[PDB]
Amino acid sequence: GFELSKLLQKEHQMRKNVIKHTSARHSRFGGLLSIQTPDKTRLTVSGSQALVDEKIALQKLDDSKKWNKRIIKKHQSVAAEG
Amino acid sequence: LPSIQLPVDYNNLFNEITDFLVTFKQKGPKYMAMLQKVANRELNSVIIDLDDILQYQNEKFLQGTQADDLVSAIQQNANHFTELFCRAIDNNMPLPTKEIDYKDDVLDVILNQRRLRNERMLSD
Amino acid sequence: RRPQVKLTAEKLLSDKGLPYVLKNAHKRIRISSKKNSYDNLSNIIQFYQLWAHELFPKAKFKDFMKICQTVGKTDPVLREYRVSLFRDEMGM
DNA sequence: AGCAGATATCACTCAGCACGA
DNA sequence: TCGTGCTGAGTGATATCTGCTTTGGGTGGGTGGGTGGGTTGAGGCAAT
Repeated sequence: GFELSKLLQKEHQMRKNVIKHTSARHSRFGGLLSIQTPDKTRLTVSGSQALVDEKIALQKLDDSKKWNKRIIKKHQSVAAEG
Repeated sequence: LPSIQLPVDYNNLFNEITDFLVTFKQKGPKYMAMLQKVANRELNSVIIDLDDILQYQNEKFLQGTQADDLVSAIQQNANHFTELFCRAIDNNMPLPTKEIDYKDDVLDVILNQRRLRNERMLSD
Repeated sequence: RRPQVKLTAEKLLSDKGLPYVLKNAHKRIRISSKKNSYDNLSNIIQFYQLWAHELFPKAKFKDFMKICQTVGKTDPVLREYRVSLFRDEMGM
């Protein structure tokens, strides 16, 4: 029981840290942000957290990107060597 | 898409429409005053009176500079003439006489920033 | 049959690139003793991420880093550039 | 016309070797 | 143990072609259902 309570508290802290990334209003509220680069060009982001925070805005900008660089992993089946 | 030779020249009709809008009188021109009112956000609807077009055609014929029958062309095919009249009005919209809050409108800001971005791209 | 976009040495050496970093990177970046370490790290990453985004939008940040690594290892012109930089600074 | 499944032809990564340093 | 190609076939990936089916209405049916819509008019039946 003591370990279960400690783990529940750990999960509670993790959820609390996660909460800052969630919007109080529903998804379809529809807030649009415009962020100004050092040069006079504006980028568009969506979400309340984007308007209220900047680090969240850049994280979303990053996250929204589609292109992924290939990662090749050298996997050896243990059953192959017996 | 085989072609046909119809007896209508839209360029001459557009010139007719522009001349009617600019010069027609019935003070200054009635439609010029209407466009001035529209520019100042005082009017949101412009109505073209076919009677005015007929009177203008009669006056032009009397003066000897006979012009195309615009009333019949409008009546026979009105969908195209709506766009033609809109283009003619746009090409001769007077500058506003009453200052307005341009920055309030979203479209004004968006188009201004598009112009800025285009200028930056061209400078590149 | 479509040419892919790559972070070529050409790109890196353009006006928007390494010369851009040298021209204006000390002004924007600032490591503060009165600020938290995480804040300073985030500020540095912020500057370099915006520069990267400007330069090469296709990739993410980390991906960008990796690409940079490979380019720098491979390209001989980039190497020259770097050496040039270093030399010119050592002469001051 | 639009959409979902599929074929096939397009590159890119780690792989490794010869020279010389 | 760095740099610069030359080789290389493997492991992708993304730019690129091959076949439904649909609206709704009986010019797909009642071995797809009637709680996915249509549907007002006539007809037969039981409780009244």
